[PDB]
Amino acid sequence: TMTLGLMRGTIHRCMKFNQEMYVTRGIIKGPLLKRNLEAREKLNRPLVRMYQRHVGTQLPEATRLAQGTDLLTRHNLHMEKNLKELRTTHDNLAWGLNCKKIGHDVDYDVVRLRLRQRHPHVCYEQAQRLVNDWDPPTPARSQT
Amino acid sequence: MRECISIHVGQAGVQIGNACWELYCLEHGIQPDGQMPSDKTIGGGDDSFNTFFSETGAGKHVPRAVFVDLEPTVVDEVRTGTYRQLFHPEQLITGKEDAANNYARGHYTIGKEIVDLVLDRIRKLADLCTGLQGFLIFHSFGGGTGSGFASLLMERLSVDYGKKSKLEFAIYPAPQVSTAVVEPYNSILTTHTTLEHSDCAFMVDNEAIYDICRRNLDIERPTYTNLNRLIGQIVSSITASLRFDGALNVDLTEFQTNLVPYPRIHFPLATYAPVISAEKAYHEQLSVAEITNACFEPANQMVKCDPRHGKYMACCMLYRGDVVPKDVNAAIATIKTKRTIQFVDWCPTGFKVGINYQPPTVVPGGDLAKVQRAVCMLSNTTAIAEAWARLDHKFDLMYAKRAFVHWYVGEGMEEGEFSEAREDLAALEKDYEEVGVD
Amino acid sequence: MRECISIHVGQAGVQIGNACWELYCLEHGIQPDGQMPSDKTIGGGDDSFNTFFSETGAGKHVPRAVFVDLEPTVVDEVRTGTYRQLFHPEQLITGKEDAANNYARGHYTIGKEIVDLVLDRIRKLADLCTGLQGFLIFHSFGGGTGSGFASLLMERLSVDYGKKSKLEFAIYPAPQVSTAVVEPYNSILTTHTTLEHSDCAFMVDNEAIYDICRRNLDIERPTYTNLNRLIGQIVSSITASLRFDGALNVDLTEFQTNLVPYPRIHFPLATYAPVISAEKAYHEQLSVAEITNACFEPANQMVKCDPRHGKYMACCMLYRGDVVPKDVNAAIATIKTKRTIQFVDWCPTGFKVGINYQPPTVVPGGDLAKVQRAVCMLSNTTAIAEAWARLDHKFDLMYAKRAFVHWYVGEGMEEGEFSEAREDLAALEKDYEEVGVD
Amino acid sequence: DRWKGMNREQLEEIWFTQKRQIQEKLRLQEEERQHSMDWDLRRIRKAHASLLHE
Amino acid sequence: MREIVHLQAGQCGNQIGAKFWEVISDEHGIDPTGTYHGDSDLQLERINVYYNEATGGKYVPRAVLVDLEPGTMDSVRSGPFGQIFRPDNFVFGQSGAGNNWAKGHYTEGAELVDSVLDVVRKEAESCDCLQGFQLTHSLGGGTGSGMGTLLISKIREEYPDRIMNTFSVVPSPKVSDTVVEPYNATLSVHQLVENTDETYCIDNEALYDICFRTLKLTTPTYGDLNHLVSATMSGVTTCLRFPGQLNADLRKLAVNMVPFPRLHFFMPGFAPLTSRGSQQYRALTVPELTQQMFDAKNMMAACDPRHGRYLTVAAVFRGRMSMKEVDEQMLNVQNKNSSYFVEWIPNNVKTAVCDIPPRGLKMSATFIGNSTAIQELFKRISEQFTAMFRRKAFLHWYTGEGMDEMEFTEAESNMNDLVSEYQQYQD
Amino acid sequence: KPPAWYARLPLPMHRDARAQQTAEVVHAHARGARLTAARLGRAQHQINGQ
Amino acid sequence: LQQKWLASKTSLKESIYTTSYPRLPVCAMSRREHAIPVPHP
Ligand SMILES: Nc1nc2c(ncn2[C@@H]2O[C@H](COP(=O)(O)OP(=O)(O)OP(=O)(O)O)[C@@H](O)[C@H]2O)c(=O)[nH]1
Ligand SMILES: Nc1nc2c(ncn2[C@@H]2O[C@H](COP(=O)(O)OP(=O)(O)OP(=O)(O)O)[C@@H](O)[C@H]2O)c(=O)[nH]1
Ligand SMILES: Nc1nc2c(ncn2[C@@H]2O[C@H](COP(=O)(O)OP(=O)(O)OP(=O)(O)O)[C@@H](O)[C@H]2O)c(=O)[nH]1
Repeated sequence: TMTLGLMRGTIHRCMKFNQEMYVTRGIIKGPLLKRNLEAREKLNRPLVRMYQRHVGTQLPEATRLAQGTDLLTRHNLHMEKNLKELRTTHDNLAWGLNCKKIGHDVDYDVVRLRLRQRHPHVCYEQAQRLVNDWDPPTPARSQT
Repeated sequence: MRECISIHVGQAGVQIGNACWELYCLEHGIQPDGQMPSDKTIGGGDDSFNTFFSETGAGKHVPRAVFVDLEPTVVDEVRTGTYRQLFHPEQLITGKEDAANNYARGHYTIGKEIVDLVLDRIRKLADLCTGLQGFLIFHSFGGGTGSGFASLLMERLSVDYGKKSKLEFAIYPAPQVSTAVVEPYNSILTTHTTLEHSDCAFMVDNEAIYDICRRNLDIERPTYTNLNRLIGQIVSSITASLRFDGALNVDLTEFQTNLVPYPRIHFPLATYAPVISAEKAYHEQLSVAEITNACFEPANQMVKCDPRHGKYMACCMLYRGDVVPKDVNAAIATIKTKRTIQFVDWCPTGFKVGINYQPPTVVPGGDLAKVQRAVCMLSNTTAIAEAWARLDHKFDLMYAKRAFVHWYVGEGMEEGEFSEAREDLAALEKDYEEVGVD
Repeated sequence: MRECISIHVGQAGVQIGNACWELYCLEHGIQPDGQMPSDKTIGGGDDSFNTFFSETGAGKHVPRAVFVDLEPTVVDEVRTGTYRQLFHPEQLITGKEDAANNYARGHYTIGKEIVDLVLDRIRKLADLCTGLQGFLIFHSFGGGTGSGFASLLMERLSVDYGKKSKLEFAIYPAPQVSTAVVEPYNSILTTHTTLEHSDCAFMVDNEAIYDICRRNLDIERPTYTNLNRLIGQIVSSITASLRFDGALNVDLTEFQTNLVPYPRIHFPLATYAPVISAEKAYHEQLSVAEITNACFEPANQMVKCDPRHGKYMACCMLYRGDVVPKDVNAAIATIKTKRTIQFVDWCPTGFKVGINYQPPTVVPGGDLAKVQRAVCMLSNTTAIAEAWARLDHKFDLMYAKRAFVHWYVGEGMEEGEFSEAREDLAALEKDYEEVGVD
Repeated sequence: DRWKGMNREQLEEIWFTQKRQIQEKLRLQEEERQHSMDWDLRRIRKAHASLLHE
Repeated sequence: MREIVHLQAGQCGNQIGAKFWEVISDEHGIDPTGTYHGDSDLQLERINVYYNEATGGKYVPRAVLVDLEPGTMDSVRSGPFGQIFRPDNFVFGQSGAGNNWAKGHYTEGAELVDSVLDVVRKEAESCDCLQGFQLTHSLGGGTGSGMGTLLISKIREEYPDRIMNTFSVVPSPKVSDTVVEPYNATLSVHQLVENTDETYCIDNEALYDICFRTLKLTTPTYGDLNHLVSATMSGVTTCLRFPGQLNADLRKLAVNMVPFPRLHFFMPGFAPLTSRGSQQYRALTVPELTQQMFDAKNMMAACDPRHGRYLTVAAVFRGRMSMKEVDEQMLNVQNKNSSYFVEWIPNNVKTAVCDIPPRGLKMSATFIGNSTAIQELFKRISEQFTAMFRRKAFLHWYTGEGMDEMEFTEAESNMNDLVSEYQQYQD
Repeated sequence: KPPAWYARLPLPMHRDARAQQTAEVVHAHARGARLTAARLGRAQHQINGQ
Repeated sequence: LQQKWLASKTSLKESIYTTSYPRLPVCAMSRREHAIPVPHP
């Protein structure tokens, strides 16, 4: 049970890293609006190409652009593979919790019925009419 | 062309936008039906409305704003009102669950499956627009629903739209009045998330709004009708440059270039000078000199900040109505010669003037006076760090005694994010202090 | 000339063709008796009906369609309907025994003795026709009788006439809803049998058809009447090129050549953009731009696929109504340059436009909108493989524990080409990703 | 090749019939409400008589 | 949409539930027969938070009545509003309680919890998405405590994602009639604080005092006391059903109330209490309201927090008010009374204004209090518990039922922890 | 102040820095060319003299 | 003072929005004398 508290925080921090790296994707794949794109001096600034002029090879800014996009996509795959496993493991722990808890609860109502018949009163017939029904049988069987 | 889109996040921010959109129709010829009289102004949607409303070939003016809310009560109630036929049905973005004042609950639990829908709304509004200077974000710092949902959407609209302007307006937390002790928690959460994305954030406080009401407007028992009206006038004034013309016309882009000195800090202060009762305006006179003194009178600010405890950086004047540059340039020169007025030595000039000849109009069944000469006092001063100063020694207490954390850690946060903001704040005041040092 | 022969297999596929021919009679003004008014359009059968109806010397518009079913109930009901006098009696090929949802029972037990009967109908329809570009096949993958019966026929139709087109239309199985568990059995039997013979197979899924209806048409309780009208309008739109002309006229041959890239995969997806409610159309306006945004909006697709999880190859749009090329070519230029829409780089252009001047009309007793600018979006993407990917993991479990095999082995089968079916399927996904692999 | 589009007269004819369509759609609801509540009234009376017999 | 299903527990809530529901019906204007007289659109539109639609415009109360003694059921059934209640929801047992907590918690509950769980889940599926539940019962009430402790436990694992509101009355401190009542309360409160999230604390002696203080009518009926507590309970529920800018959700309220999970026990405060001449001798002003709202005599819950300090305070204002008066009244009281709050939290006020007045009066309100005034309560029961557990009187019954001393040890030990918990935080 | 900038790799604000990381090279060649523009321009000037 | 004395509302079940924002008279409407007048395109 102490563990059940512990993983949630890990999930809480694990999930947060994911959201802004999708944001980090947007902040590295443009704003996805060509018709506003120009106002930021459309990538290749007019000044750059007229700077080229004599030219003679160009800027490796496209190279880092490709490389940076490649990296973040890789990490995307890594976490998603790791993320999917986590929920599956969590639910197994969640399921195992339920089996453990219910197990003793059904087991619990055993000793108590005994002391209900030690008393100086009570005789034969009260037991047998109630032997077949002391608790609604239905061991709650995850009822829904 | 010259148009924009307004955003109204939080049920607190929807009755204000309601009033603003009520005000806007009171100068655009608008009838509650949705059409003009037989007079010819309808067409492809190109006239004074084309910047504000969308009156297509159907002849019905479609406002360029979206009301988003998460409690159906008010939004359905306003969906049954007088202008609801004008309001586009699902532009009135409603919700069935609240955020429990919890910024994160409004940012993580429900905002995921709702933002995609509103993202569809903005693009279908973005495409129909032509120039779309920017966005008019109406929210609130102490937002039960305004706080969390806005932060995600402003982030989402920032990443896909990172070039156009974004105008932010929120009721600032009352310095001494707190309807909720959870308000500071989310308020700093909003600020730190927005400092690196928000373009121009404008703040306001209701207490001194009320203080004005019984000082010169002389109303001891006003209402939001009055409260919503006056901020609606304020936003109407700043938008008058789009609606009308003047000796010189200015745009929001010039404001951001000239108002904010340095990055991060983008928190100027607005103020409307001719705030007076009708009878007081009746048997008295208005001119540039006294309204200039009034707009620089420290008690006329809706913000609890003493300008003599701070120092000025900017002062933007938007004169709407009949005025001439002569007395304007003469009066401001006297203001420059005033010694109590303490700008920083860094700025020789800090005066942004906008002249508009349209005389501000009254509202039917209104409370304002009869204005011919009006000005909005947009300024930034160093007397504002106390506002962030008061909340930290507020906040540092509760975080040390970690009140209500079980609520927030209950639905999935941790303390690191709360940690980050405090030195982010500690960075803010020292930046305020360092720039305050000349 | 420009005519075709329609085939309606399956008691599922019979109400739809009923509704389609009901729709088709309105635009031609066909009276239920079978004749025009005193207006002069009848003759040797040469006018707008000549492509669809056979209004011969008798003056009665005889549709060029055959309804085939294995249970007499619905067909005996429809032959007691309103237009039963229009319909040819034994063209309504009826049956007395069902296939019990079994594919091979409808393929072996009873189809032998009736295929010769219907083969008489087609050749007697073939002789009266002149150009007969192709055929209209309406079926269902989860065909209790549509699946098995059409399978033998189309094989017999392929062998005798392989020189013309065969157009296939079926309701795609609901990905998570299953009203039958033998449906995966017969469906994969249909797909593999049809892969090497079907010319153009088009699918639809009802769940999103429902999802649209309470999204924009705002009807929480529709019916087949609305469902069949939707698909009936879909087939009506694609047949408007045959009915009326346009700026350019396009034909299924051009559709086939320009839609299927390569062998096997001939399964694009259709979509209709101006699906909106009445009052929403009332106080709003339609134009090319927003319907172009709406047509490519992923939630407007009736098949549960995410285009961002796949990639585009072809897109065919059929503009029915009044449009000008100026806004058309401009809008698509924006669409081609759109970032999110991920076409395969193999195709520089993948756009096939069909202009039709005739505005789409409403049907009396209908619920659609009144569209002046309509479009049907025929497109094929790689985001479809998940459906068959969904299919196989359903099948691989079921088949390993070999449920209901006693039923199929009982009347003359065993598990043999149940195996070849899956690597025929497994061929499909690997081909789908290989073409996905650039 | 020269068709420049429809005229508004058709469009006014267009906008009107939807207004109609909504109206018969509204009564279609309302009449079904009547049809539904009739069944209950039949159920009320038959149940009442059953209690009389009991 | 979000709705509520109610529970009528114990034989006290049998009167309380009867009064609480008829107040709502009279508030919403439905006749006792159930055929609503359409008069107010807003209440017509916000009845679905509590009521479903039956045939012929009849509004079914989505509440459950449970007991063991049929006579109380017959009396409330024969009441003016028994017809609006359903025989489907009348779940009862074939036994007399003896008002034994353990018999109701172990013996008689076992064969009745199955039935009630089916009823509530049927009602749960009858609705879409609840806010949660509220329960009317007593902490010292033998049947209500016995079943409630069982039912609250079972509902927790069933739906740990909703509001488990509890409404229980504290028996008279001076006299308890039931001599084993201190045993019953100690048993229940152990599970209560463990299962509950909210708890309304109400005492009868103060209600008699309030009758003395303002009613001045000598001899009232216990239903009149039920009329008061229903009015208080109705007032807090007015927020959800009615429009007006006040954020209504109990979670919206609870997160404003609970800085630490153990804070479940809350104290009410109500709106103008008026005497025979003062109905027409009163100038109804927010000042004299707010004055009366914070009166040491206006309380009804347990006792004077004058002995302690004020942790969290929240008041809802029902009627035509405005932000300025409630603001300045808060300023007035904050300056009037600064030091007697805790320095742990300032600005401890939560303000809500319901613009819709009640029926009969215009300017009204309701207050909920969480102050350090529960220490007197459980310390009182401590000496009673220790004295009776000093010599184990009346213990053979529970041993006969299947009870032994061990469970009391942690029951009081947890209780002793809360005593130190309440003290040490404030002290 | 702890030393933080080492390499890692995540760069939430990266395009903007790279944009100014174009600013040095774009101006760099401009300075060198004007030096040549200096020597060529006067050269012809006094050349036209004689 | 005399008329207000009654202080007895007729329609107490009124939302402020209805009271605060009713339909305003048509003849009280502003005219656009100079609001960037561009009849020409
Ligand atoms: N903007 C605005 N604020 C108001 C008005 N009246 C009161 N307020 C204050 O504004 C705050 C609104 O914030 P929230 O309550 O969090 O609003 P929300 O996030 O949309 O969610 P709710 O709690 O349901 O309203 C309240 O705390 C009030 O103090 C008003 O008319 N407009
Ligand atoms: N095409 C069509 N399909 C429908 C209609 N209504 C329901 N359906 C779906 O279509 C399927 C019908 O296919 P089958 O049951 O195999 O039809 P069949 O082979 O002609 O013979 P039957 O089993 O007797 O109906 C059902 O599983 C439904 O899910 C409808 O009006 N038209
Ligand atoms: N209904 C009702 N209850 C009262 C009244 N006066 C005091 N009570 C108390 O309310 C408590 C709660 O009722 P229940 O929980 O239903 O009673 P119980 O479980 O059978 O156990 P008892 O306390 O012995 O009655 C009882 O313990 C009574 O002491 C009254 O006038 N009417």
